[PDB]
Amino acid sequence: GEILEHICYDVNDWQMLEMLKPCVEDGFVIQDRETALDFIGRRGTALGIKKEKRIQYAKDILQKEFLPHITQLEGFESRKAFFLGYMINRLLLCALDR
Amino acid sequence: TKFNCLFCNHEKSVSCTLDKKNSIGTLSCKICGQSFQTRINSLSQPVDVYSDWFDAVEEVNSGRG
Amino acid sequence: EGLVEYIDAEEEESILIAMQPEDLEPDPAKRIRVSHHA
Amino acid sequence: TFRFCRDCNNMLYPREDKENNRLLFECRTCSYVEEAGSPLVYRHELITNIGETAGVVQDIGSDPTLPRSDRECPKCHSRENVFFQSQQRRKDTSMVLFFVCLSCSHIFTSDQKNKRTQ
Amino acid sequence: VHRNPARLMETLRTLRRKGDINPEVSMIRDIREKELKIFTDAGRVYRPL
Ligand SMILES: [Zn+2]
Ligand SMILES: [Zn+2]
Ligand SMILES: [Zn+2]
Repeated sequence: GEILEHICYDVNDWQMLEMLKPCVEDGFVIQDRETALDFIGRRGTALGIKKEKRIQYAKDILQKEFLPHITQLEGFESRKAFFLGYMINRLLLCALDR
Repeated sequence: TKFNCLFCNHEKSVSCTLDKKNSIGTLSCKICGQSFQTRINSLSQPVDVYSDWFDAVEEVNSGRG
Repeated sequence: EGLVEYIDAEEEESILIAMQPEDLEPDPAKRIRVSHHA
Repeated sequence: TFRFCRDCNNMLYPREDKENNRLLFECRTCSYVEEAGSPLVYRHELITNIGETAGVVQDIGSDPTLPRSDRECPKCHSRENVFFQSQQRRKDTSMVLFFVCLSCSHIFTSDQKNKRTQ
Repeated sequence: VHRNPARLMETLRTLRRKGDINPEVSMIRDIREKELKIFTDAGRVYRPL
């Protein structure tokens, strides 16, 4: 629900929720932060251990590589989530032709 | 279906088979004969099975099962 | 004093600009001028 | 209309109860279940009449960009109005314009055959 | 986010006109999208009016 709220601001517009339903359906498999970080780190393996000094590497990549301009600190990582939600909202609006 | 192995330390000796109908990932090496089985999802990939096998091996070695 | 302001490309989308200082505010030789509908 | 669990803040999958012969919303994560208020499950709206009038705010009429008009408002008979087109952009959308009155902030369609509240 | 976009935009415009803020900054308010954008990066083309 928090992800949907971040993606879609006005709950009245049900079209966005209908279009995003497959997204949440496929993402329902993941429910833990550690699992998400491990899955992100699965690709681009460089002879490393996902559970050993790779979760921190993925976290650092997310802190820096993902939206570096908005911030470069781990104190407040919610800004990246809000920016991603805004980006997805714009993409959905463009797709809907509005 | 080519990945490294830990027991025999041989590169590209590992093959992973993903049965999505049964949702089972089986990893087998063609040299040392080691076989491992795990639960997988529709979005699973052979890298996921390899990571699960490595984690299981680490847990067994540590003896913290 | 704020008499003149700098406007970029993006801001022009949210402002209305008059052609001449006193034409849009208030012998068929002169060129036809667009009526001040705004 | 789509709602959430209201307890875990999560989506609810639809299911059919043949014993009760009813459509029920429940999430497999928890045991929470609810009865659908209305029989709405899926909708695509290939052609949609909503979303053309979006972004309206209290100070909408104060925007210089919006073009003015002197049409008499149906209710308060206020000539001053701001007129715009459909917000949605499409190659088949109609050219019907919408007029907003500063005095009452009421949106009415330019069409005369049919009167639209919004 | 801000709840009174009109007042904030008016204050920013007044400050920029007075000279407190560098005029090169560009402020754009879109009522339709209800979005306020402020640009200060170099390489932006602007003209006086
Ligand atoms: Zn082997
Ligand atoms: Zn629930
Ligand atoms: Zn009116």
